[PDB]
Amino acid sequence: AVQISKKRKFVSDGIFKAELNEFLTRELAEDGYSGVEVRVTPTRTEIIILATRTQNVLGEKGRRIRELTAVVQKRFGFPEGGVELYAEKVATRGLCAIAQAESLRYKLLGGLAVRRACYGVLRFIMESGAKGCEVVVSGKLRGQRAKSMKFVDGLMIHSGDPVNYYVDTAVRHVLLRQGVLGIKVKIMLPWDPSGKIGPKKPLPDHVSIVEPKEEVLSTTP
Amino acid sequence: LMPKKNRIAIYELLFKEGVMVAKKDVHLAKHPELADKNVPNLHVMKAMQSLKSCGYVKEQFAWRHFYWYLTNEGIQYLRDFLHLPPEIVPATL
Amino acid sequence: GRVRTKTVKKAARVIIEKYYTRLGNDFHTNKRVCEEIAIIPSKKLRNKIAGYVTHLMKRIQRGPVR
RNA sequence: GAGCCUGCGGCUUAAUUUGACUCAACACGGGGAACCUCACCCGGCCCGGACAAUUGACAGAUUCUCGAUUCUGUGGGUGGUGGUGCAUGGCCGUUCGUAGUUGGUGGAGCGAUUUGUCUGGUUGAUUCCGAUAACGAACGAGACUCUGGCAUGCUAACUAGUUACGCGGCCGGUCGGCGUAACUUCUUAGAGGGACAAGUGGCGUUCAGCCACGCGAGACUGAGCAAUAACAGGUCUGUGAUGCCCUUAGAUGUCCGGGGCUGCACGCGCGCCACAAUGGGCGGAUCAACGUGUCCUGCGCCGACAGGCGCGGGUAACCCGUUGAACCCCGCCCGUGAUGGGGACCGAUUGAAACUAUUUCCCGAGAACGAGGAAUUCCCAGUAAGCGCAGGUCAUCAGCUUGCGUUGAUUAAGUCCCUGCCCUUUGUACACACCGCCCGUCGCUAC
Repeated sequence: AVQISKKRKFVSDGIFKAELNEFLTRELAEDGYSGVEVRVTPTRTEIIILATRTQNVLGEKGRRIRELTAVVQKRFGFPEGGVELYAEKVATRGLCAIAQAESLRYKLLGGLAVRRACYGVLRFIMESGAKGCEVVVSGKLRGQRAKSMKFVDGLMIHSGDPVNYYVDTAVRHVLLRQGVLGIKVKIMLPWDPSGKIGPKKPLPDHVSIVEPKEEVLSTTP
Repeated sequence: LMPKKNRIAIYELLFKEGVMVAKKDVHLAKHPELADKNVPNLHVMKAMQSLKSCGYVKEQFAWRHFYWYLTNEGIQYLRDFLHLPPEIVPATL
Repeated sequence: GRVRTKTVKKAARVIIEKYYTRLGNDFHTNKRVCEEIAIIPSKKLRNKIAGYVTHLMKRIQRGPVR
């Protein structure tokens, strides 16, 4: 065949992961889309979809799930039956940045209030368990002049390597009839020593020491 | 300026599977999925454009491509135009 | 820039009050105690802690630290 | 300063291709300008056309033919390099990476608020120590992350190699090429070590640390991520990021060969030697490294060079490739000289197409510039610089830039002197906050 080189194979894979990500964030953003995970296996390409509500994505007898399976097989060139799509429901969506970023975006597009919707998600982030979150909305807020109001509560790490696996940042655009607004959501993941809830690796500044376990001094043999 | 014979090949293919994918390029010679005919890319993006303006298909986009999905109303519009009985059902539905 | 931060200052003091007989005046032996006792995801940080404990042990044997 | 290469004013006037003009404008827009596509400029084929009649057209700068659900069958469907970055988002620069912010409880004040968040020492650092009506913590800083310096210790290598003795020439020694025996110094990458002010001396609230010596691969450095925030500092010309407005079928999407690569002097940054003498030349000789490669290029015919032809490897630790890089090293020539210094200005290749030279080569061609006005940029260790390579841009190209290796210093292990910068005190009629506020005369109108 074309004999795809490895330097161009990983790129062609990462673009398929990126283009499928953007296509679903513009199509499944209503059902609570959170991402996809791919597993390149010959004759069986399992492409799982992570959403908050999967009962509505299915349909009466799996109507919408058949379309997306027939959607990527025709745009990326997958054979008939050679691609299989699965839908999974995630938990504790308050830790997912893009889940909470699209959540308040669908409520800010109505002009109801920018302080009620922001405080509405701040409680769910803390209720689901988090070490701090961030909500930033910029643009012509409450006037023609551009105004930015930052909503901070808890803790937040900005520098270092742990910012990759301890805090996830999401950016979304707001389409209003008066202008354009931005949405910055920064959720901090709780340290889970197991690995099921969030990150397993602790912070570098987590020197916390175990107790000596009441070391007793012997008196006589 | 769109012929009729190509209109059946674009709508019946969209009927057997309710998905139609086309690339946004007004200078493409032939559509990849429409290979048995010489249907240009204009006859795929403009003939489907009339379905969205009339509310017959839902479109999605990833930077170059259309992702069309026959709505429940649009399939009813194509059930009489393609001259098929009300008993058959597409593959997506 | 040989000044330790609060992460090294506090850890080196709480490790002595809980383990005083364990640590001596050798940095290399004190370095191995912190591996089994404390949990640190960095190796350069452990050498700074055990290095400052060695400096404190010379002061402890000299007198009561403040 | 000299010639020149590009960038932006200024000029030019089909239009000189637009934004951005102190730091934070001027090889910027990853924009090194033939077409593209280019927004500019002017000519035109054109419904390759629609939500509620022919497309043609040998005849020409009009004669007639055919297709047979898309023709102003009669007020909105939409396109965007058209405006507004003093309407915006997203990103980014800058303040400034200078180290600065926040909560609870307690204390002070009627209160806004304050204390914590500090006289001093130390530290690049709100880094510690110390002090203390505060106590205890958080963000930043640090830690962390990828790099590099060593590990003859380990894990493994016919897609990496050496080392042992045998067929290749010379004088078995001495040097090369060709084959699967042991394991890994050399190569690659995995795991795990090693370096913490640890040791000594000196100076220190003998705290925080600092300095000199040892031992030692280093007493150690180069990236990245980078706070409370602010600016009206850029981006509408990076987007199916977007609101609105203008323009919307004689068109503010194209496109055709293209026009847009434009000069009387001033400006930046950058390459190139001069003022051969430490240089040019010629012939030796001899050493890199990242990175890329469906295009990179290896061999054979033949041009002097630039090219051309067939045969091949490589989608790669497999081929280019042991990347035979330049400077440099060695021999000769040149010599009180605008000289052999200076390289300005006057056949091939890429593509559909180079005229206003795309580049390349050949011969000819030989200007200014004698170490450079007042000023001004950068830098202290494998650093500056010298030298050359590779990537990005790319059909054709690097005087650019991002990397890379190469040769390798001078000086300094400092100071508020100067110019930029935060903190404290202080003052304020300032608070969309000095780009602030505000006074009087004059001038206009009304009472």
